[PDB]
Amino acid sequence: QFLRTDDEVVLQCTATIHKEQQKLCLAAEGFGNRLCFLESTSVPPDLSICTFVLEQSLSVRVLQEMLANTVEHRTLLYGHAILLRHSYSGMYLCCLSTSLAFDVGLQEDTTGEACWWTIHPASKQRSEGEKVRVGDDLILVSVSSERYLHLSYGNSSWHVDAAFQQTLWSVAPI
Repeated sequence: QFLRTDDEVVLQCTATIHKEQQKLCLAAEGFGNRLCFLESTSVPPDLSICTFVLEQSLSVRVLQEMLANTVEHRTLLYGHAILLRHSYSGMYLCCLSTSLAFDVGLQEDTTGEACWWTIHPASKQRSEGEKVRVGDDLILVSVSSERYLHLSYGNSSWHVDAAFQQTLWSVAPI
C-alpha cells in the first residue's frame, strides 16, 4: 500500500524519555487556541481531532510556479509538497510566524507557502520521485521556513514545533 491524496491519516511519532517509550499523535481542536498538540496512544483517547486528509501533493517546482504566478487520488512521492487538512476544523496544518523553533498550528488560507510541507525519507538515500509506502517513516519540512516538523519536550510534556532538528513521523491511514 501507498499513500494517496484524499487519504485520511494520523501523524504519529515515537517519544522516549527516561527509557519510557510511547507513540504520540498530532492533534488540534476546532476552535480557540490554534496550536497543535500531542496525544499518547493505547489508538488515541480522542481520535477525531487527530484526523488529517492528504489534500494535495505537488512538486515544489509546480507549487512555487503556482504562487509566483499570483504575484502582481494521486500517489505521494518523495520530495513533493503536501497540504494536510484537519478533518474536524476544516483548516490546515501550518508553520506559524511565532515562537529558535516556530509554532505549528491551523489556519484557513492555503495560498502561501506556510501550509505546505515537503516529504523526505528517514534514510540517507534521498529517494526523490519514489512512491511513499505505508510503513515508511517521513521527515516533513516546512516550505515557508525550511524548519522540520519536530517533537519537543518541555518541563513535563511533549510538544510539536518547527525546528532546526528532524523528527521521524509515521503517516498511517485510518
